Amino acid sequence: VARNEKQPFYGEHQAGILTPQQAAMMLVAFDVLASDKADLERLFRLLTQRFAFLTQGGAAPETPNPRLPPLDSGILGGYIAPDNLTITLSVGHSLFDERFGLAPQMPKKLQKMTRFPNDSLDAALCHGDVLLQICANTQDTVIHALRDIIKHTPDLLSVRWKREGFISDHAARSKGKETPINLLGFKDGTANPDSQNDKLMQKVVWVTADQQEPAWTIGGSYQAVRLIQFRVEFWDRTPLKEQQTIFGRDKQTGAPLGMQHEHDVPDYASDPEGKGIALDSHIRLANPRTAESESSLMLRRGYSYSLGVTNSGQLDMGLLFVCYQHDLEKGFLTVQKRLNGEALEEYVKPIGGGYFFALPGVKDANDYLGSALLR
Amino acid sequence: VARNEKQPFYGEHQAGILTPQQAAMMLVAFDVLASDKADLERLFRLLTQRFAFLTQGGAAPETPNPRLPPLDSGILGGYIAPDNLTITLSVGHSLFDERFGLAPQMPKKLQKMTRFPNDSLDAALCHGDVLLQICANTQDTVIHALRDIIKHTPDLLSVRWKREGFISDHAARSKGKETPINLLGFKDGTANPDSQNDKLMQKVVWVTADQQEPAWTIGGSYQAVRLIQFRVEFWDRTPLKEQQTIFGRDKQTGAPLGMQHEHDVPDYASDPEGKGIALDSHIRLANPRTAESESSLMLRRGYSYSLGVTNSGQLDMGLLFVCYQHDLEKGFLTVQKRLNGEALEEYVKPIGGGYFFALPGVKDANDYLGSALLR
Ligand code: HEM
Ligand code: HEM
Repeated sequence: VARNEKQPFYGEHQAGILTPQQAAMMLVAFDVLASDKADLERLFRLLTQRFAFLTQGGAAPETPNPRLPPLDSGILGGYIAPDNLTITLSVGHSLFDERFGLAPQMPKKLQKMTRFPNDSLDAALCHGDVLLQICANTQDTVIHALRDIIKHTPDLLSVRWKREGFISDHAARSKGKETPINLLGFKDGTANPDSQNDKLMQKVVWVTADQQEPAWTIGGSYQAVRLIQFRVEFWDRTPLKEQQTIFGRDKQTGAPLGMQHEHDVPDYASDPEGKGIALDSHIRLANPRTAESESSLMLRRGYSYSLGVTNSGQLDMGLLFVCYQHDLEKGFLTVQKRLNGEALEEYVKPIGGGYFFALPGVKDANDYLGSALLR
Repeated sequence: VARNEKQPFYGEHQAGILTPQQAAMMLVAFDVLASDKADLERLFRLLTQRFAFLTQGGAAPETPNPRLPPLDSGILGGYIAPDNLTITLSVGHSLFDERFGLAPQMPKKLQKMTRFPNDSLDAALCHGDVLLQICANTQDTVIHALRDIIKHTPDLLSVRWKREGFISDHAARSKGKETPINLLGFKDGTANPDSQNDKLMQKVVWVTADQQEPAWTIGGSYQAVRLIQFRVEFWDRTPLKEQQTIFGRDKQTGAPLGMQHEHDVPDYASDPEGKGIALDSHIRLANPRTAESESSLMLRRGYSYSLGVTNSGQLDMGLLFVCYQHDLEKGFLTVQKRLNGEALEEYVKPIGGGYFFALPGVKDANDYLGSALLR
């Protein structure tokens, strides 16, 4: 039964990273209003409490005294089903400024996101002290979580930016067995590293003790977020041949061009002029598939978005790109540097997002998010 | 299983009016680019063809030569499942201007929406020559339909404004049996007239021969749409007693204040002074429940929406209000007139929408949307 699905909240790592993608999600960044490290700890403790309750489900908080605001928004009714909810907390570069004495604690590669050559960043949609990635089976559960978090933090958190996204229900319900199709009509996720292989994930996604990082970071992950708008109508009137040449993949099957099966692996060595798969194609640049490029593997966990219209009255739709990696410089920064100038660029418009560090897991009810960071 | 569900497209009435609410929907208004009535008829025939196909589902059309833009967006894959899709077409006041010589044919009560006292109308989110209400089990189906429609009308339609909405998955699944909860946390739909009652619908919703209307409108219905933004955070810190006094209903049970069941009928006659349910409460203003006021009954079919963050840092969430009635003046205009200045206004803010006339049904494949209107 879908509404009763739960992902464990406690663990060595946060959920929402390796977790198979649920159908609905939200990215919401906040300014932190805490004035002391003390206030910050109270906030982190409070958040852990709210996330623990929401993700595992229970009866909605009641309001015995009606002269008070309702203790729950009510939008789910009387029972708060877990509905496969995960909440992942990450912290931005700006949390490590003067306010809370955490500067010495900053992850070695964490930085403020700065624009790439194809960027049109909107200042209202960038950065933040903290980001929550909130995913569940249904949008109702995600919004209810947000409203709960907000009601509990008037003194501590102020919403900075928010965007909601989705993947198809049936792809979500296959728990990774079927690749989601993005709003350009291409399968998106095919070449992701196996999130179930724990040794691969220890190398690819998680910060490990062997890295040159502050101790508290161990078991967390660097997180790059990009809000990317599509030129939908322009894309839809583009020849199929060109769409495929831009990506490097067959639209229908998802296979690398020239091959038969979605998950087949291209051989770039036997195609040095890119007659088969173009040298400026998205996948060839994202992953050159050389011995040296293997250090730039990442776990992508992106969602589609659809809003209203743009300022030109064209459809506002795109990608909430999210990726996790053991090292921000070796992962996202390296890959995007390779992607600069790719054929796709004229079709997409990065307008927002930022870089964050996803905290390590919370061990149990006596622990709280950020405990190692704050001590 | 849900993907395979179909709603009939052909009928005396259009689907999507009496149809039980699906989980996902979109309102999309267009400017019509047709220059002639001849072009107008070409568009209407074209739309009928796209709607007939999309609602019943089938193989996605293939692209015979990759030099051609894809014949389908591909966002659903190789098969276009019906997924309970309905598409309802309505025409705005502006369609009856000098372009197509339809002035003599205009429904007596059709008019350009003008602001009510509490409105902050955004010009870009108002009016339109035509409006499509596109509803389905899932958002992917709805977006796919839109892209298909757009693909086939480059010379004929321009998107004017668009908003997508939802009701909860489970309320949606009970197919009308359980009332959707809106984003203020109140059950929303309780007092709707019974859409399965044919004689009642003929009275309340459908235009009938007796009305002083052009013959073509028979079997159509006046449609009022309001895009309404909620001050969600402010609402959430408002005492529950106050939330309830504003509506006239118990938030938890949805019953009229002082009664037991959600669907109990208030006895206003026994409370002439409004000590139980306030005289200026939402429901009592909306429906005085006198035999006289029955001319103002309507069928509401509204959806929640959730977008981003306003420039003042508040969540942009609210209601896509849609209602159907035999007479726009007797229904919505009369009801909103009673509502003007209600206490709810301090929590809500109309910003867009419009008045339209939903056309009569299409009889079979030999008929087309708006055939009576265009003859
Ligand atoms: C701009 C909008 C984007 C779209 C529409 C898009 C779509 C796709 C598609 C269709 C694929 C092929 C299927 C797959 O292997 O998942 C792909 C692969 C990939 N993408 Fe993107 N992507 C976008 C942005 C990005 C960004 C910003 C990055 C990293 C900075 C990125 C990194 C990757 C990587 C590493 C692969 C796997 C390539 C391989 O190993 O063969 N993508 N993307
Ligand atoms: C502005 C945001 C609005 C919200 C949050 C809202 C919500 C509600 C709620 C919770 C109810 C009680 C349950 C029910 O019977 O459905 C209700 C009833 C009703 N509403 Fe509203 N509504 C809004 C706007 C409107 C507008 C603009 C109209 C028409 C102009 C309208 C017309 C009605 C009617 C006719 C009823 C049934 C009352 C009865 O028969 O007892 N509502 N609404």
